[PDB]
Amino acid sequence: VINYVEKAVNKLTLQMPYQLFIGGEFVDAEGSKTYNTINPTDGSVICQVSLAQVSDVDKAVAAAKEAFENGLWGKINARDRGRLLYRLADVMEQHQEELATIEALDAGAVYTLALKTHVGMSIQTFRYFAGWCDKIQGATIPINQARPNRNLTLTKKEPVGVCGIVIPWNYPLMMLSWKTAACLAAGNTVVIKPAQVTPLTALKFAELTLKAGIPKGVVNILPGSGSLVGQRLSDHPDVRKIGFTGSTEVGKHIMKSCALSNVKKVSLELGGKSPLIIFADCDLNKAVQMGMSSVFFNKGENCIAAGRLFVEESIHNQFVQKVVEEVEKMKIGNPLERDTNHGPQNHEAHLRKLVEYCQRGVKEGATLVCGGNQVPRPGFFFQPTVFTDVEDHMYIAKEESFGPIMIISRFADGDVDAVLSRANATEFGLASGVFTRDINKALYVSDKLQAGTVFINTYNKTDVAAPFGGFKQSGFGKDLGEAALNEYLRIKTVTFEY
Amino acid sequence: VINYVEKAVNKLTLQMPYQLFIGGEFVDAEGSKTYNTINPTDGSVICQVSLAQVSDVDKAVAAAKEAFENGLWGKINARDRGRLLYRLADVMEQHQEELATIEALDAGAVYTLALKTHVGMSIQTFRYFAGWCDKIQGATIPINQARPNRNLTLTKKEPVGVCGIVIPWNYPLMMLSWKTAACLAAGNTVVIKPAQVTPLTALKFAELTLKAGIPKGVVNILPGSGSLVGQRLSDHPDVRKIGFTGSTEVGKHIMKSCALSNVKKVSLELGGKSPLIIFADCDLNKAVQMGMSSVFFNKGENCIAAGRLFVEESIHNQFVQKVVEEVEKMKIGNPLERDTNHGPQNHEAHLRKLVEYCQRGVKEGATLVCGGNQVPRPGFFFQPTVFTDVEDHMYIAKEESFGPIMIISRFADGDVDAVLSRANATEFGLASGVFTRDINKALYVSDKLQAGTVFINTYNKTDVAAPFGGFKQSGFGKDLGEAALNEYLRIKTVTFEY
Amino acid sequence: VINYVEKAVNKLTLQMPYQLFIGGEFVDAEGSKTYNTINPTDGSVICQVSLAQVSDVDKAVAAAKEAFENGLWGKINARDRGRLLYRLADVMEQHQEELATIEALDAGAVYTLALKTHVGMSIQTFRYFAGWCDKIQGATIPINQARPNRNLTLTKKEPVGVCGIVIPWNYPLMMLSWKTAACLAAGNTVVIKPAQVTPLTALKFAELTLKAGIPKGVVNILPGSGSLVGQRLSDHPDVRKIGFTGSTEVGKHIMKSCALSNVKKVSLELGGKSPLIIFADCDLNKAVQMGMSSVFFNKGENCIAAGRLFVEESIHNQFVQKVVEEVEKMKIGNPLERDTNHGPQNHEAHLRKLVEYCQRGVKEGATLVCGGNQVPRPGFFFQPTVFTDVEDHMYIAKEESFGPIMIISRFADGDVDAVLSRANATEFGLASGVFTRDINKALYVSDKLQAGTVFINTYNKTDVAAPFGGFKQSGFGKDLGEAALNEYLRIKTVTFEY
Amino acid sequence: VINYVEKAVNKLTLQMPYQLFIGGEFVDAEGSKTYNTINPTDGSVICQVSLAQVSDVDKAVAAAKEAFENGLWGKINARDRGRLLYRLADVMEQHQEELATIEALDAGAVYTLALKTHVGMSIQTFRYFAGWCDKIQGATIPINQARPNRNLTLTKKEPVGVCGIVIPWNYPLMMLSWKTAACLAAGNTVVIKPAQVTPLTALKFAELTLKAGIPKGVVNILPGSGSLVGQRLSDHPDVRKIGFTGSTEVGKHIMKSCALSNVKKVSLELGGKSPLIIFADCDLNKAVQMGMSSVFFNKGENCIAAGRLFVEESIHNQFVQKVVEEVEKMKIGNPLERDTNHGPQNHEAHLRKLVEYCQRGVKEGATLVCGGNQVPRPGFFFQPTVFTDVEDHMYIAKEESFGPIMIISRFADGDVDAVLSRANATEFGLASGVFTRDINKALYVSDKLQAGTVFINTYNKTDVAAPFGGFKQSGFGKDLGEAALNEYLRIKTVTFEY
Repeated sequence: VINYVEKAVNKLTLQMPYQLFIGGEFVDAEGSKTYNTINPTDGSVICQVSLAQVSDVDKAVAAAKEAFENGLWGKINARDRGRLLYRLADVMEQHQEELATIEALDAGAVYTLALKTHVGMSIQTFRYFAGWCDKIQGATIPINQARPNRNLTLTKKEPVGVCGIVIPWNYPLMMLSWKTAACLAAGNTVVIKPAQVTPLTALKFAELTLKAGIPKGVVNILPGSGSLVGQRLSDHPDVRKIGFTGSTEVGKHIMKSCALSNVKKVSLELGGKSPLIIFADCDLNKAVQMGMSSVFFNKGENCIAAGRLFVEESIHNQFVQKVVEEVEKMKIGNPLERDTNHGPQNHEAHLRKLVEYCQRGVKEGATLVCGGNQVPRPGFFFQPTVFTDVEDHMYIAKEESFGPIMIISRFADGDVDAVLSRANATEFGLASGVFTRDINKALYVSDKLQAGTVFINTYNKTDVAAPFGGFKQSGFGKDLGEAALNEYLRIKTVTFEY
Repeated sequence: VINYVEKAVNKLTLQMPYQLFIGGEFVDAEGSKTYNTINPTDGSVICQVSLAQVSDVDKAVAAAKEAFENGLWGKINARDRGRLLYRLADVMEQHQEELATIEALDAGAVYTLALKTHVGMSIQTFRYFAGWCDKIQGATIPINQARPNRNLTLTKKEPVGVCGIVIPWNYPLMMLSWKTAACLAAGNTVVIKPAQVTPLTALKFAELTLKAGIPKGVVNILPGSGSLVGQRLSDHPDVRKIGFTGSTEVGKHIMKSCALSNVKKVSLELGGKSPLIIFADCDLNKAVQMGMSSVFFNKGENCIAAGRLFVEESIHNQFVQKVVEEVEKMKIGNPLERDTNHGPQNHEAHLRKLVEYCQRGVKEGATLVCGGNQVPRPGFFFQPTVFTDVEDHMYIAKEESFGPIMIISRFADGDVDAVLSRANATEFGLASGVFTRDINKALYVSDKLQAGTVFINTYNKTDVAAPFGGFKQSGFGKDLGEAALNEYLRIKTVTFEY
Repeated sequence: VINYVEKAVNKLTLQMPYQLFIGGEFVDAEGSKTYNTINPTDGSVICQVSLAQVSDVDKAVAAAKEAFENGLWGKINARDRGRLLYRLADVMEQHQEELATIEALDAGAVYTLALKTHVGMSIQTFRYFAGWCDKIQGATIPINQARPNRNLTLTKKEPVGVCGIVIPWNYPLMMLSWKTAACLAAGNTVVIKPAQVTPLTALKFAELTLKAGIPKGVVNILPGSGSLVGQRLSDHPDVRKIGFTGSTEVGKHIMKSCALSNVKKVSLELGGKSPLIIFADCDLNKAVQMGMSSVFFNKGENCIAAGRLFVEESIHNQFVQKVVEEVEKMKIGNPLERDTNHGPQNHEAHLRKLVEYCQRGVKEGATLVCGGNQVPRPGFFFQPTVFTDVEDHMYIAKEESFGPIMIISRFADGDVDAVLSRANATEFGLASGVFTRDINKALYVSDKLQAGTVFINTYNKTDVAAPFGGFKQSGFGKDLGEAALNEYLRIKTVTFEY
Repeated sequence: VINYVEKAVNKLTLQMPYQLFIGGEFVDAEGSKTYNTINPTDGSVICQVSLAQVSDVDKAVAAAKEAFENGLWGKINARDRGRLLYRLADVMEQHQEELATIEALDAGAVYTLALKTHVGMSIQTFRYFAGWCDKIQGATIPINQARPNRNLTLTKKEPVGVCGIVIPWNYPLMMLSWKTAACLAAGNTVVIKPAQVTPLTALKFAELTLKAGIPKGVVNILPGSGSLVGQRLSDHPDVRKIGFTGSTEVGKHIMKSCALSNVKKVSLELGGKSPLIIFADCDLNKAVQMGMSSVFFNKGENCIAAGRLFVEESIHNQFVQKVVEEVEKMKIGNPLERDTNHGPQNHEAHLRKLVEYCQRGVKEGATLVCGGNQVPRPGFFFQPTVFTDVEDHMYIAKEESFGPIMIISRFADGDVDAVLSRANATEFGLASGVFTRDINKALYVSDKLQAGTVFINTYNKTDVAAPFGGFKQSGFGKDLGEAALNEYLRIKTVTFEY
């Protein structure tokens, strides 16, 4: 029997676990320490959540180690591992409205969006990777023969072992699902650190692993302080791989701790300042719709959000006019209300940063066209924002906002290489986009953009089958697609002489 | 005109460059600083070699950056990049005797072995990867369609950019070739740091890149201090990937430096304590020949050398007797002499470490069966050595010697899981081996060994098509095979809506 | 509402469709023509089944064409095609006892075996291939660039279109599932011809496609005459691929008809005379168990059944003695009885051939150790049979029996190449096996056997992930594994200049 | 010494073998039967060439069988097979002017084109496939385990054995090279049937295989009658695969003969009626240049030649005007004249067909804009021809000309699906093209075109890495790219229990 926080909302009765999840059971942290998780729609405390301590991290790693080395997970067929992951996806689907409601409460995700994306894509992710389990294959290799004898060389793809994964707060369940599904599909066991500010869907997910019959200890979840849990996971002698998505400075530290302990494998996704280049020969009304999506989707809390729009001189003014017309139609409100287009920001500290960000944009001389302020209502709502006259040297041309702030620069009619240079000036390299009807411009621009993803006449079109990861200081390693599996596998070469 | 050290030796005239190689030219280091490279056959100074300074590292990176961003290498077809690498292999082949002679002088490699292995495998490496250039392919991926519109998603494999590679002293040209060939085949440019004690074949190789028409700046070579050059490469903001083979502590530091600078990609190969398990049902005379080679090949200076032999009780004494008989037949001497089959150790400090290693072995209670001492002749020759009665807690059971020291433990007749546990009780995981005629034992043992390579009824059977790399604290990433390319490529996802 | 033949049997109420299945509905054949399907346990008529006419074949092809060109199947996402195929597998699982009972009645499959293998593997097949749908990927290829312009070349994997598949009678549902799952996973639509003698599980399967929500016309099933339906499918101008498993002479005709109509693609699996080589150093009791299985599994109605056993001289007599002891323990009986382990042969005409086969074996001088005759009881039961003193020139050493007839030859101690030559002296090449504890012999023999599958220390170990198909006159093309998909896809190369 | 026909021409002394090439030697056919090969520039007899008889075909197959089963080719490492194929490419390059001259003489190939394409691409082909030899890899597959036992399942890629390949007359050496390189790279041996009308570069190639050190019998070449040699190869019990490029009716027969003999594997490329769709938003002058090349390249003797041009209504008349202007500038003449743009047709009978083809086009109502006749001058020259007012029901809208005949239809301004329907209304499916600056049209059209290759804003852009083959009645199987290898390999599944 699990302890829950019960809540009647959205025509459901939510039952929310709030404790650490270690070895198939929900347990208090050492000293029964807790912290408050805050609802961004009104600033209220949702509930108290267990605050994982170093001893709890050790317990979680030990449970994952045992599950991997001696438990059922390490013994069953790849095909049967796949069956369990497909069952997990089914259980998630059965609980989809509840999960989407929890995400609306915990992260401010608009419910309709949380259903379709935060939860919907999570279910797709588990189903996709479940299909990979019995399709992960090694090789047989035609090596030179040690005549008069013969040789056979093969490779075996094997799991890496116990993994630690650190999940950001922008799409809590979805980002958890991306990493967890690939990790588990490859035969590993895992200790998951959800963001301090967004523990709840991870903990509901933990309960669903029980319902799906995932062996105890395969999944362990440790809400609490990022510095505490992330550091101990990265230092731990029994952890063999860390997957991290978060801030550049924390990621650098994570990688350093991986090095200095046991040279564990690491993948890093460290956000971006992603350019979207909009040419005068695009479909303009479509460019307005997709340009707005590129920035405002999920209240801008989106690692691949377009952090700069470069718009060709001849359509610039009309583009901005149309964006403003459409921004005015956005319905700001409670994420549980069906007419809501734009939900609150995730947490208060982030709201405060967005306010300071726009103050600085104005200070340094950009033109504030609309927004830039906290919406006058309870909770942590921020007005969709449009800046123009942004120059390359400006802070807002360089720094990632992680909010609903469209940052527009002009470029001269016909100036392809020049605008590419400005778009590529960043040390980030996560995503990018180009809008043009011209096939030659589209293909050339996609070649030249220094980013892990290039969108052409679309934006935010991720897919569980399409690898996602950054270049340069956005990190390395892929989530999603076949490529994600390689981060969670090791290759053993076996060479016979006969 | 290039400055050479000229030497008439081994029926040829050596012409050895001795300077830094930057942007297609041989140049003195800052301040014309140099150091002596020493011949391990007689302790003599071969010549003075340029000692790279920080400003020289920066010049080399700048040359590699320019070659990659603006030079011919980044413009030519993949097929034509292949042609240049195949031409390079041809040039190396035309100079095979010269290269093998330089390796014999600089590293103490027995000339006949250097010709077949150090040089022969290097030529195979370049030819193999040359063939990959126009066969590196991305994907087209069946993503969900944004109906009523359509989507196309593809991936492009692109070069990572400027790479830094740090090469160990065990097989100087060969380890250089492993990394450089995969790096260049993927379309990157490179700055190479050969071991301080073994610069000469790297510098001759550099000259050969001119003969082959590799564009200026694609290959840059910086002999000197490992701390200086390796540190600056790992710190440098324009370097995007480091490939490192060397000691665990240096490797950990390299990875830390990659993290704290610009989160550049890193691969590590950090040596091993590789177990070889010899069952009573093996072919015993063959086990003696292969077991000896597993330890003594290339005077033990071999990252995959068997660092422990576990020998089944019932054959142990006969195995040791046969080894001793064969060790006595070994011809120790000048590596240029055709009868020689055991060359000198690479450098004096390493010889002194081997002497101390065997002293510790004796002090802690292992039985010194034969060897253990410096051979009383000029140079740095060490006796092929056999220890028995080695227990798991012993220093020599845990520490990598990197010398010709066979370290034998018994295991009980019929035990399999017990000996596997002992074999796996290292934090290393580079290689391993098993000798048995029993198919069931062979397959089970290969499954259970926690190592990147498992040899069955052979040892030291590497092949340019077969990936090589470690698990656990031996590091991560592969050299050789198709898999090596992935360390030197990035994947760009391009997603269209139409 | 669907017309059923209802039967109370095996503690179930079977509801069996008996009509053609065209465009999502069960319909009578032209002129309401029918034929009788026969229960091999007692020779009784189970029911009348529709007898497809040429006009019915055309209707089925027209339905499949419309479903492919204009229906939902050609429009939905690959991932959603996968979902439908998973759902189909789930529906099959929900009906597993009913399907297995139908197969016992129609094919004489022992119920316990039909549940685990005939039906169980069919469910695995659909789940496996469902997982492939969104993981079928094309390439991006680094072609030479038409400078000063650029080129992009990609490939797109596309469905082939309307396929005809002809299914044998030995494992009716299972063989249907092998081909249908790969065909549908690749996005094609299909017209299925089940063997005239085994229509019933195919027709129940058709009903289950309705339950699973497979769009109308995607699956069409035409029971009746093989010559009529097979010929028209192979002749039809709108069919683009035929997949055929059956007799050599029928297969050759099918391929000829594919050629002379519209050069439609074809795959063929034409049976085997598969050798099993048993060495004196094998585990003898295990060799007896697996050698028994190799011949007697599914009453020998198994395309990969071992059609010759070569047994090393020194163990031959003991092997035969042990086989006879095990054969004597086999319980022959009604497939629905739980203690039955040998069911009746599939149909009367086959039983007659088996009788003639053993008459000829005796005529030509083989030693009949046991069996060789129809069991005195109603239905079409054949006594498990063992022949020894079989010489290479004999009919029974060359011709496939497809029945429970073990055909044993000796080979001299220490011969390996000699026995291989004899094992390879067939024009068939479907499967083979070797029993030995010697790793060197196992690997050498597996290299040298001229067969599409080689079993080592096992037999009959098929798996939905492991490709199955023959060499030489056994045909070409694979069922199962990733490889099977290639038979049902085409590759389009798209090359841009920009 | 080899017997040569010697000719002083093009600054060279050509030495042309003219005999059958069997088991490494040039030999007369049975009865010393010969036929004349004719120079299309002047109608003169070049020389007499051996006329292969059935006994000669059997001798060739026997030599290939011995070379495969017992000779060095089947024993050497894959890497060393690669080295030999690279060496062959080097030898071809050393003889490139001689080969191009022979092709000018025998096929009427314009010398400058023969150097760059006919010979140049042949050299690229051998170098490309040489690189594949040691990169052809099988798989290790995670099958369900027979607990408490374990299973290992792997695949081996193996050669198919003796192959027969039938080569067309349009690019004699190049088409030979496409097939032969992939065949040999996969480890097979081959009997090659060059077109009766174009034997000479095949026979010179045979001599070059001697110079390259290809083992005797690996390559055999049988000039003579296509019906005789092709029929016997397709019937032969020791041939395991036929690769055929040629006419539909002959291809159908070849496939029938493969079926009725030993169900040998077959690939077919049977020509095309390839549509090129030119939209008004294309770059018009470039469309004229590329549209002309799509038809007139290699005097139209090109299986992927655009056989219909659909030109959008608003640009049709200007397009036609520009084409006529450029056609008038084409230099028609001797292939050895360095300013020749348009050489003679391959042989007289083809010239006569082209004359009749154009008479039929005019008779049925198409408008002859220019050309349509033999050029009055010695040899077999045909005028570059342009037809307009071509309607979908016309013979010239359906039949492949294989000559320099541009066949133009208008399509309606702003229409896309209607023109696609018309372009797809052939039973051929080899190639296709689209010219448009609109990325959306380009991507949609490339999806919808029912052809094996789609060119976008280019034409005739084949590449040795890019697979080439048809759909529908154009055949099946690919030449070029990794995909070509699969036609020449078989897959063996090996499954162990341990």
